[PDB]
Amino acid sequence: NLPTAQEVQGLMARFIELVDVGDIEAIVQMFADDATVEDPFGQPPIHGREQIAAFFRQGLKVRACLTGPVRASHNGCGAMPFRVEMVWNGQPCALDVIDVMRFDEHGRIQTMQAYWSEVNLSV
Amino acid sequence: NLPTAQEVQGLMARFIELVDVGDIEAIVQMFADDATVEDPFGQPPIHGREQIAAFFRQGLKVRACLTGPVRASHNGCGAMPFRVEMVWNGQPCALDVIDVMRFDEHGRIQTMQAYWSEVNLSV
Repeated sequence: NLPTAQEVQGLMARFIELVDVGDIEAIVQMFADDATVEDPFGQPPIHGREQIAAFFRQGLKVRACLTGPVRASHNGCGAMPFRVEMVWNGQPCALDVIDVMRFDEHGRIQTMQAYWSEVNLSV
Repeated sequence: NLPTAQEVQGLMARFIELVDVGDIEAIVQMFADDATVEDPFGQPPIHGREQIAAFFRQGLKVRACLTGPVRASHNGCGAMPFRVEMVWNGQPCALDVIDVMRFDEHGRIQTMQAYWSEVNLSV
């Protein structure tokens, strides 16, 4: 059902766990079939599991960690701060991101928005 | 004008500075005249400077600090993690919050949403 504030915290922490190990099929499954993703926010969205799997395969030697608590509301929404560590062309970098997610009545991510730009990059 | 990613970081850091010292008139002025505020997200919004000043006077022995970098996009949007330390009825508490703000073409906060619930409270 529409996750409770407590459930949202758990689902969102799980999300970073999956991105960290790189289990693309498990990540993809966390999304609704017609979910949209806006990463980075400001860019046109990607819609549906096909495009989202492609999106995550493309991006995912990467590690991600929650750098603060997941902030959850009572209406199926949550926001969380985290860092991603990569190695861009031999050169290793870090990106500080904040994800805002809206879940559906099935506990699946209906919409996801990532806030970041080059100002949060450290390469 | 529509702030650049760099300007958004600066405006948002400024916001926490103002909340920390408790300068209500300066905070109020950071908002557009007809801005809406949703704090906590999930609650009906408050609209316009009058209601927002009332809102901030009501809430503001409080200290606030950025607990991570401000994530900014190129379309006048930003999100930031921070903590507020109060003392609720003699008993001192802390709230971890994430604010998402949209600015207008004047560099003023057009809309503000705060993500938090009792799961982020530590009293």
